[PDB]
Amino acid sequence: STNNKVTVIDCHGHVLGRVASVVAKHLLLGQKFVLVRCEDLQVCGTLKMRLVQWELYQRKRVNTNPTRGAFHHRSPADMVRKAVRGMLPKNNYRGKLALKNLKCFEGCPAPYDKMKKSSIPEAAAIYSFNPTRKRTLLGELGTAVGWKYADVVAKNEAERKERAAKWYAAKQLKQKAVAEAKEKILADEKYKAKVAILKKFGYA
Amino acid sequence: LEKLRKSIVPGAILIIVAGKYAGKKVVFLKQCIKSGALIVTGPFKINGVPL
Amino acid sequence: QYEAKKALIVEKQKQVDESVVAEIKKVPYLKEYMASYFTLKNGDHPHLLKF
Amino acid sequence: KCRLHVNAVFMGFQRAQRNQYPNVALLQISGVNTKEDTPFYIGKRVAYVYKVNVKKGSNKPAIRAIFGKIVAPHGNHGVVKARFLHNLPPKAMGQNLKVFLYPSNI
Amino acid sequence: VFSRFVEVGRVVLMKTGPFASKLAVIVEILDHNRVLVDGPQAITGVPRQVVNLNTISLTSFVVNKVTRGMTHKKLCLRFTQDAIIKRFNKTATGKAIEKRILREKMTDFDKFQVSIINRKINAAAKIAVSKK
RNA sequence: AUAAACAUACUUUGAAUCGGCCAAGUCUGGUAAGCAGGACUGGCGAUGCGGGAUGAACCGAACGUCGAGAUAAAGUGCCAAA
RNA sequence: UAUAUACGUUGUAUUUAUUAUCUCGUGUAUUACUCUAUCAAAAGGGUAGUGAAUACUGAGUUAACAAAUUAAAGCAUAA
Repeated sequence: STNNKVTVIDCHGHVLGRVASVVAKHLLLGQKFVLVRCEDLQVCGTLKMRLVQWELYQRKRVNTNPTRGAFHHRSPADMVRKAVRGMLPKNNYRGKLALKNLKCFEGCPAPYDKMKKSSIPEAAAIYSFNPTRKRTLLGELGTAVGWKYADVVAKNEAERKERAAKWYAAKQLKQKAVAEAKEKILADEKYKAKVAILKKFGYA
Repeated sequence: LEKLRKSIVPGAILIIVAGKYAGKKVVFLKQCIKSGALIVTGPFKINGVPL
Repeated sequence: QYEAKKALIVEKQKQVDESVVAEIKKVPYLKEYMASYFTLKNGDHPHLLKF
Repeated sequence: KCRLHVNAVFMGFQRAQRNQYPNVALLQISGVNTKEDTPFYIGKRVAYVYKVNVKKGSNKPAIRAIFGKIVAPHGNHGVVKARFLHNLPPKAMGQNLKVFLYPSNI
Repeated sequence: VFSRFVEVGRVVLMKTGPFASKLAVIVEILDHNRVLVDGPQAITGVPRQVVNLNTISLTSFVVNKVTRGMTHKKLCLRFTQDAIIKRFNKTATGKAIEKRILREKMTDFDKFQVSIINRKINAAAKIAVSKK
């Protein structure tokens, strides 16, 4: 067959490098990936430790022409893309095609906010981290190094939560009423023949 | 003459998973003793699969 | 042409089906089971399937 | 009409750090997560079905397939080894393969 | 405050191994990582053995008057007094385990009926909810 | 005790070579050196292959053209098979 | 995530969850379904109508062999 669907990974409560390792392997397996909220990913170490690591990264620059040198993107979605690209084959068509299937966005844009979200249990922070190990969000580190769109994402996320809060409230009312109407059908006298099969196999 | 599996007995309902009638369900009658193949009628009034 | 001549004998031999068709309708939901295609839905792994 | 196959991903050729042996292809079957669920698929049929845009004046088929068999597992994670009539093209890495339910043993 | 503790008398559910989804009772705590479980071998079938805590799950039942190193003779007596088997079968985990046993013995024909029936019932229940 | 008949003993004629370098449960001169010079053995030179990212000498192992398997050094988050 | 209480709801993510095809039968109900109109709107929006699918919920016909994505050529007019 063909995989025309997109696997949407909610990067909230995940580790940057463990998410990247799993995605970079599956990108090579033909899957299409979108990593929403690539700014909520967590990295080990306090902000002071992370900023020192950034300064070492920012030092790498071609002496004779900095425009040829390493480009140090500050956007967290570009922080993740740098991590994933490092785990993919270099300078061959296989690794370029794999990276063409990956996207982060700093929030949840228009098509991906109503899609089914997935989680990577290997990359969950609650599993691979000592709770007292201090972590940093990619967004918080991004702002400290010059990411200008930190509060734009916060505003867009605040609207998204309040829209989903009433969609979920409305959908819950429908599901509660449907569940009751299903209980009247299951207990209905005329549906005994069908229900008997359902109970025999543990579905009722 | 191919030795049949123990599960294939006359009257058992089979599922064809290859060939033209893949996915169809047929009724096993007996084995073709001159070829070793199964003679199945996926009753034509129901399946549309002939003998 | 051959299908035209072979049709009258192919149809006739379906007198075998008269017993099995009647016995299929006796079991509830068996008639619908036999006509429908067999499919692997989502979550059915062949190594875990018992038929 | 119906689904009678399982998507297996052409992971790559049986290889080492720096060598590669295209006689055996490594497939990752969907739903098989351990080597202990592999014994069912040993000996099954596998087809790499691909589409070719033929010309109108050509009699070559639009749909072609390469058939093979699953022969052995590869590691403790449900990856299997497959041998095909002709070695799979390495431009098909990451593409999906059909694992059939025959030769049946049920 | 926490509701479930690793203690002597706490009924635990084995999650992995040859005795997965079988009930067990903690009888002695070796250290923070290992406990001795002797879910009565004459009742549940789990022998007295040392298990890492990563391979069990605590339940809400604690057998009364279970002491450290309680013998299998007496443990069986107290296990049936609190009716742990009866009570466990009424919990969400108890029904989840029973369902899995029911499903694993369903053939193709049985799964065919359920899908047909469940689709009609669910669709019928959706029709019965008005849109005003 | 063990091994040894395509064993053993050779005879004649002749080639090339006698700038060597490396390792170390070794040594001397030197503060020391990827320094100079030695004792025993294994190497590189003359040698590719698997591994140590890269490397004359390290580790595994020495090579007719191939197929299928068990392996060696060493590995099993991704690049990279596990 | 040391998550108010209670429960641990166990134990297979994507690809990959429709009972073969067509016809016959009457209304209701439902929909992140389609289209039209309108109010709105960088909405899985509201209102009215229409069709489609499904449930109440049927019955009948047919199947046997077969078959079931772009190529090749031009320059009249217009910006």
